[PDB]
Amino acid sequence: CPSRCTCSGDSLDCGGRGLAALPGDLPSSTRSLNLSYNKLSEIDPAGFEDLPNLQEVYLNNNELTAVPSLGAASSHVVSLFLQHNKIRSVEGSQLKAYLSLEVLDLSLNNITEVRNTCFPHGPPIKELNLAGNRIGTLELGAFDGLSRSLLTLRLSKNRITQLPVRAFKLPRLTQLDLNRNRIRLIEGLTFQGLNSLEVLKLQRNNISKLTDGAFWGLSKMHVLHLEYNSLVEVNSGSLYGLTALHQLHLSNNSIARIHRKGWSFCQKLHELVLSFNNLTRLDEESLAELSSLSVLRLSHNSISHIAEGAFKGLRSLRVLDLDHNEISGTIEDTSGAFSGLDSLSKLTLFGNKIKSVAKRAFSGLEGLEHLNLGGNAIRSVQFDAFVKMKNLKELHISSDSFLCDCQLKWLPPWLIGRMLQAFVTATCAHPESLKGQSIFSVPPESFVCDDFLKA
Ligand SMILES: *[C@@H]1O[C@H](CO)[C@@H](O[C@H]2O[C@H](CO)[C@@H](O)[C@H](O)[C@H]2NC(C)=O)[C@H](O)[C@H]1NC(C)=O
Ligand SMILES: *[C@@H]1O[C@H](CO)[C@@H](O)[C@H](O)[C@H]1NC(C)=O
Ligand SMILES: *[C@@H]1O[C@H](CO)[C@@H](O)[C@H](O)[C@H]1NC(C)=O
Ligand SMILES: *[C@@H]1O[C@H](CO)[C@@H](O)[C@H](O)[C@H]1NC(C)=O
Ligand SMILES: *[C@@H]1O[C@H](CO)[C@@H](O)[C@H](O)[C@H]1NC(C)=O
Ligand SMILES: [Cl-]
Repeated sequence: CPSRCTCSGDSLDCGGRGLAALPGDLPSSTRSLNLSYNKLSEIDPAGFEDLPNLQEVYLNNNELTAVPSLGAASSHVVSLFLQHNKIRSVEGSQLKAYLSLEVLDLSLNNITEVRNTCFPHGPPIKELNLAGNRIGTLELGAFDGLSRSLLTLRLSKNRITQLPVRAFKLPRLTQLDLNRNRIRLIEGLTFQGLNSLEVLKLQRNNISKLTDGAFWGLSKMHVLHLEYNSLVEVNSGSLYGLTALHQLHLSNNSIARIHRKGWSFCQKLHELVLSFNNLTRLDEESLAELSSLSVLRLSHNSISHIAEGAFKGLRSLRVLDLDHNEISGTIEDTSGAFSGLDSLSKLTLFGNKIKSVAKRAFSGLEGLEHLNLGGNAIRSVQFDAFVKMKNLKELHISSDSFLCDCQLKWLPPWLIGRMLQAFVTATCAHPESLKGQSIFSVPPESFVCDDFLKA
């Protein structure tokens, strides 16, 4: 066993020793070899006999300028970790010898380009990680040599600008990671050739336009990440072919309206996240085709108008997030905004502009167990406003704007009797003989209006 290195079983730890050369002097039984955090500028391939057990090799955080040759031991290496070196190019002639290579980490290097010759037919790579380089050019078919084996491909934090039609022929890839690049636009059929794809990450690009058929071919995809882009809308045609889609993440875009037609193409959707956008209204049946949808997140928009039947068709919905919008009149005057939401369990309207609560506002919310009306300056609640919600077990209220007249008299004893007083902070604004006092502190007969007609 090496002088400065440490031997525990079949693992050999030479990491953080500060070596420029390789010790070796390498035990035949060595399976794991940690050479990371040294100052290696190169590797001498003659140092790697005899090592029939060599499977894992850690060469990250060194000064390597190319992918190295492990000599006689190359063809048995299963995982090769090369991240945080100074490698500028990947040489297919050097990867040819790695006939057992399954994991290859090339992240955080100085790679600017990938050509076809970089990844030839040879090494059966399952996971290729190229994240955090400066890749700004991909030849058409760059990874196609790895098609029979490649399952995961990470291209995060590069400088990729566009993708051609039918960019990849990688029919077994299950995850493609293209986030934090510079893609502005996805053309039609860009991702055809990715039959097995399950997860596509396209967030933190500059995507302004999804072409019709942008994602056609991705019929097995379950998750699509499009957060932090520049979409002002989601065109119906752009969703065509996403039949197996379960999660759509559109947060932190600029989406100002949603079209109904597009939801027909992903009916098996389960979670839709449209939070942090610029929506102002929700129109009738605009979501009707999403009948398997379970979770809908619409918080941090500017929604002020919710049409009657806006949520019709959503028979599967369980969680509705409408926090931090501009909602007011919906809960004050409108009836039927929530019809079709019989199955709904949780609904939150925290931090809106609601001043009063009407009985008719909650038409269609009978299954509700959780209601959040906190962060609203509510002045009054109509008598038995929550009568249809027999299953309501949690009710959040936080207002110091209450008018404590005869119209509010019913609320404290009803809340206490339903075990709903725990999450209610309710303070009286008027009358002035009751200001600042808790809704529960006020004596029952102190709640009075003007009865000018002596009855
Ligand atoms: C959308 O973007 C906003 C920022 O523009 C994200 O907000 C936050 O960032 C951290 C994550 O929770 C918090 O510590 C910050 O306080 C919070 N900032 C603001 C201004 O709210 C938000 O999480 C993003 N959401 C999604 C789904 O992408
Ligand atoms: C590898 O060596 C580095 C450098 O000291 C150390 O931080 C790390 O924990 C080691 N890991 C393994 C698996 O040996
Ligand atoms: C990164 O790669 C480029 C390619 O020419 C090179 O000029 C630059 O010096 C590299 N950076 C470092 C820190 O070596
Ligand atoms: C994204 O594209 C738009 C289109 O004009 C423009 O702001 C610029 O090219 C890009 N902006 C950023 C911040 O990358
Ligand atoms: C989107 O809404 C945010 C606040 O909700 C606002 O600051 C921003 O200017 C809006 N953008 C557009 C393009 O309307
Ligand atoms: Cl991210």
